[PDB]
Formats: sequence, structure tokens, C-alpha cells
Amino acid sequence: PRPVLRSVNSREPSQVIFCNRSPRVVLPVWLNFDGEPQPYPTLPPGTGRRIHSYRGHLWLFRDAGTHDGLLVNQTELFVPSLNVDGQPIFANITLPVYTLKERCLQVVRSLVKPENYRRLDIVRSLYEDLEDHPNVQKDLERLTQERIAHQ
Amino acid sequence: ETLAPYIPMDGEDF
Amino acid sequence: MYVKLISSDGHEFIVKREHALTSGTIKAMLSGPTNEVNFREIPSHVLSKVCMYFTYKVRYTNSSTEIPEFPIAPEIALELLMAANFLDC
Amino acid sequence: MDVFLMIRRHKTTIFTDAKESSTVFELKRIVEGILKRPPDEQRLYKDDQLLDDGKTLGECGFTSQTARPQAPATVGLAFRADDTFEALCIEPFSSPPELPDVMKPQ
Repeated sequence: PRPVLRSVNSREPSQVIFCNRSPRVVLPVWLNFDGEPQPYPTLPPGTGRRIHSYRGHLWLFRDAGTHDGLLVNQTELFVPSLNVDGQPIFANITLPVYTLKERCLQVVRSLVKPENYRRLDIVRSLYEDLEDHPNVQKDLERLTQERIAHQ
Repeated sequence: ETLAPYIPMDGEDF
Repeated sequence: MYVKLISSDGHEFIVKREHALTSGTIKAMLSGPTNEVNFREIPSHVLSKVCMYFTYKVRYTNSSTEIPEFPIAPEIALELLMAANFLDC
Repeated sequence: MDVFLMIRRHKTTIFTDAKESSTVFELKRIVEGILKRPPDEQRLYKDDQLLDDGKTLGECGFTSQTARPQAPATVGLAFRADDTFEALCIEPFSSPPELPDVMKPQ
């Protein structure tokens, strides 16, 4: 019973360059062969880095401190393919266009400790929004669901 | 046997 | 082609209609078969930022560029969050 | 590229974009469609510098790098009088309240 989202063990090397084109510290996350996310060394903003990965491995990318979602070549997941004529493959990591609400939640979260969320004078519903922190595990479940609907 | 990704130590992260 | 958004302190903000539709609240109001909308509870220091967000969203949605951060200063964040929630964007 | 602007007079703020290669006069035409005042009845300013009709926006100091969607550049606007002088006057936005204690470094 293997997850839909997982790397395949191709053993076929693929040279990749993670390029952080965001203002965040990026955490690369590798989905292992059982679909479990594994962290890899982070990238400061504006820096890039050579990676030895493999064909059909799966990667996603997050803000290292907050796990806010990031995009890679404009999508959620990145899969190395075989290198054509020595040329490495680029993973260009960017900010998505967050909604104004989610962006405000990021800023409030960065300024307020969770024990104090409910000591802010805002509508009651926003407490649960603030508490609904980004989470890799919930993202994978949502992406799996979305993919199955395409079938 | 399984082969996971790795970062070469001598890779000058640019 | 344009809509006029009015803040609580009387500042008038004229934005392109398509940009204003970034707000789900404004889109539902104007979705039927020059237009003026009054937000007596949103102050000008918040409503100006909301309009900048409309611009930012339309510019960078479906863009391949590098996307810059939408900046929010700490002292406006709570009020901007209330506004975003009220406006659904 | 595009420059993203706020054209402000009194308590009125227009959000619009224009090409760096477009002229001040072309920008007055945009304003004309919105505020019904023709270009020989408008003055546009960058800070307190009156902008000449024939110059491009880039030539006036507006660049895509600084006039961005999320942080547009301000263009001051003043209007006509056939026998008096209307000074440039932009009313400031309101001031935010004090940061809450729970939002300050603790």
C-alpha cells in the first residue's frame, strides 16, 4: 500500500540546481520511497546549490521557519528527469501569490506567540485561522485528494 | 538497494 | 472600467474594476446585470494597502517572474487582517 | 517595464500603471478619462518637481524597480484655475494605532 506521492527508486542519477528566488530561507523536502517527507539543508535567499538527486524523485519546498508553502517551477512538486547533454535541471523556488488574509496571518503569527493568539481583539473565527498553521502532512493529503479527482 | 539524494560537500553553493 | 472605494476618514481610492474584483466581497456586490462603494469601518491606512494588494495579485497571478513579498508593517497587520477577512481576498 | 503609480490630489488617490516609455502627457490623458479635466488643466508632480509633458516617466525618475505593484510610486496632481493658483496638496492617510502588547517583543 504505497502512497501516490513518493519517489521511485530509479537509481538513475539526475544533477539538479535548487535556486532560491524567494526572500525566505528555503527548506527542501524530499519525499522518500514510502512518501515520508525528509528535510535537506536549507538555502538562504538568493542562493543556489547543486544537488545529486535521481530520476523520478519527488521534492517540495517550504519556508524553513514557518513551513509556509512555496512553489518550484511554478508548481507544488518537482521531479528530476534525466540530464540532457550534461545540462543540470533547475528547480526555481518562488513565493506563490498568497491571499491577503493568509499573508496577514503569516505576519501576525511571526509577531505573536500561540499562547497569546486569543488575547487579540479580532473576530473569534480568526483565532482558529491563526492556529491552523501550515503543515507538510496536511499539504500532501490535500495534493493526493486533488490528484485523484484528475482521474 | 535505495539511493537517496545528497549534496556534494565541495559544491560551492552560489 | 473603474470603481471608487471610500475609507472611513473620507479618502477616495479609484482602482480598475477588474482589480477590485480580487475582493470576493466586492465581486459578489457588483456581479449583476463610476461605481462607488463605501467602507466606513476601514481606515485609509488600511484601504490603501488593500488596493495595493489588488494590483499585486493581478500583476503576479499566472506570472513566471520572481514574486516579491507583499509587505505588511506590524502596526497595520491586525487591521489589515480584519479587512482581508471582511473583503475575502 | 510597467511602473505602478498612485496619482493623489487632496483626498483622492488613483491606482494605475503605465509604461516607463510613456510620457507625462499620456499620463494626463489617463487622468482625463477618470477626472474629466483635460491635460492643459492638470499639473503632475514627482515630490515637488513639476513634470514636463514631453518627458517619459522613466525620464522623470520612475522605474519599474521602484514603482511596484505592492509599493507604487506617488504622482502629485493639481488642477486648473483661470485666474488663481492651486497649490499641490495631498492629504495624508490615517495613522495606525499602537501595537498591542501581545504583538511586541516579550
